[PDB]
Amino acid sequence: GNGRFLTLKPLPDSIIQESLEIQQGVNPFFIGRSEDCNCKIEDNRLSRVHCFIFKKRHAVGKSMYESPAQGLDDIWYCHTGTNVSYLNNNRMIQGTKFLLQDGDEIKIIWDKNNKFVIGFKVEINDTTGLFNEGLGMLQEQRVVLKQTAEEKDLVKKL
Amino acid sequence: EVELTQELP
Repeated sequence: GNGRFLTLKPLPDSIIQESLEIQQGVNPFFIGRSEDCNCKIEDNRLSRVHCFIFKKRHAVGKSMYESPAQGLDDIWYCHTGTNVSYLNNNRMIQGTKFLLQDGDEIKIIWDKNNKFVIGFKVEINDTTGLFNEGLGMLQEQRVVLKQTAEEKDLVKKL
Repeated sequence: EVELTQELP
């Protein structure tokens, strides 16, 4: 790795026109209002640590015939905010996890009545020897998983 | 002290 792996850039579509870069060296990358979060985004609607991205080693079930993408790394997006975050088309409730693909647009906060719309664009610039970068490609087609004691533990020491 | 998440309706 050169230093940066994933790029979360609060796009103009969102009230925020900034760019965030998740250093492959930092796992997991926390985002939210509180500076404690690797990423700094303060939106009264979201919690201190609205959500955080975590990278994990991608491993298939079996490979005694077919040749998959080997056991590399996959970047996951973890959500801990109450307002809920939305990844493209998958819902992200407090304690959820979803795979992030190069060019993944995640919604941190959306309000129809308040017109409060936030969202960052995930762009993988560097691939630290990844199976691809983070496009999933497995049993379930782009599905939002739930967080476990492992993920919750990462934020516990935030 | 600003500990309050403006949860939307």
